[PDB]
Amino acid sequence: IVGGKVCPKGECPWQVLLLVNGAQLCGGTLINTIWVVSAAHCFDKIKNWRNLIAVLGEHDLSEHDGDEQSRRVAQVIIPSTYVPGTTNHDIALLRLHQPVVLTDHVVPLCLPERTFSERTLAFVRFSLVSGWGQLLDRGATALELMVLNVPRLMTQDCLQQSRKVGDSPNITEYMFCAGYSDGSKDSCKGDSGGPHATHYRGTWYLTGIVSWGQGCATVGHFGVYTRVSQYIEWLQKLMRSEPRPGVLLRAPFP
Amino acid sequence: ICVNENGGCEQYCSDHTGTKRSCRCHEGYSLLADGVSCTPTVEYPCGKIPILEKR
Ligand SMILES: COc1ccc(-c2ccc(C(=O)N[C@H](CO)C(C)(C)C)cc2C(=O)O)c(C(=O)Nc2ccc(C(=N)N)cc2)n1
Ligand SMILES: COc1ccc(-c2ccc(C(=O)N[C@H](CO)C(C)(C)C)cc2C(=O)O)c(C(=O)Nc2ccc(C(=N)N)cc2)n1
Ligand SMILES: [Ca+2]
Repeated sequence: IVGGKVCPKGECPWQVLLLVNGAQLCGGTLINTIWVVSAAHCFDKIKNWRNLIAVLGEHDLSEHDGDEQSRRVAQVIIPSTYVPGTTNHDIALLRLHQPVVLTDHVVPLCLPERTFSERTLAFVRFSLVSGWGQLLDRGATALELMVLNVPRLMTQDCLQQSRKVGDSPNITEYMFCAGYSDGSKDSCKGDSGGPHATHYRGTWYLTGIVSWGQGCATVGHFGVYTRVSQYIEWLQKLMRSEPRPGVLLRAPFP
Repeated sequence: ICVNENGGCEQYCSDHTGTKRSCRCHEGYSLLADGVSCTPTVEYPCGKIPILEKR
């Protein structure tokens, strides 16, 4: 996270840390005791699926305070429409091997209904993005969980307000822009998979997933997030399914 | 009704045949007698921050 602040311990209780052989991989969002939403691109380079760990209740990476809960990942579900090495359909649904225990430090974020997310949540201007990603473009990552408030843009406005690059990914209907074009604030590498959480009448909801962007806080650019509202039905159906051997599961989308 | 101001619902909104509207709540919540508000039924409902809720 670039230009954010430390999320006070317990204020981002749905934040997940994903680890591969103990090393920082990506973020994620807890949506119930068993399920975590992350970005499909986080898993493009995974060789041994058994080395993937999800950590809940984490705050400061340099210390353990006993509020952390570690789980093995029993399943990584990715839409059939996602192509490794590309940006579209950047979502993954993770099944934890054993449920996490809900506590003051471990709470799921609400996965909203599609209609409510499209008709109401899509019009809330500001939403929170969080993670232990790079604090700066080409910089060191954060030791304490960071959080940033970002405004959402309509795709037409994002394209109008953005600098043209060339070989730049298209912003699809499965994405949205959020952030600032002045070089001050953005989500960054290592934040991928983490929540873009929207407040509405006292409750927080999952609206986006940190997905991609031109560098980090690059002048003339905005962060790009997976538009979670497009995947509600896909996610709900899979959460009702029985697990299958072999961690990686490609599931038809729609 | 649901298209404008979330049909007055705190959470989920369902339009019906005619001028009828049903508000609904996520799991771990129940709809109050006002037919719009949602109150937690569990200790750890989704989307609420316990340390901030406990003040
Ligand atoms: C948090 O704990 C650690 C522990 C060790 C390292 C680390 C530092 C230097 C190096 C490294 O390449 N060192 C060489 C000498 O072997 C230098 C020439 C840079 C000194 C390797 C690693 C590693 O992760 O294996 C790091 C660390 O910063 N690693 C790291 C790995 C990959 C990327 C990337 N994909 N761009 C970015 C950063 N972090
Ligand atoms: C869309 O597909 C991919 C594929 C891979 C990456 C990626 C590449 C290297 C690294 C990286 O350097 N990782 C090291 C360890 O290897 C960290 C120490 C930062 C975790 C991280 C990521 C990531 O997933 O965030 C990314 C990628 O860098 N994502 C990304 C997300 C948000 C922004 C922004 N809002 N400005 C910018 C970039 N995207
Ligand atoms: Ca486990």
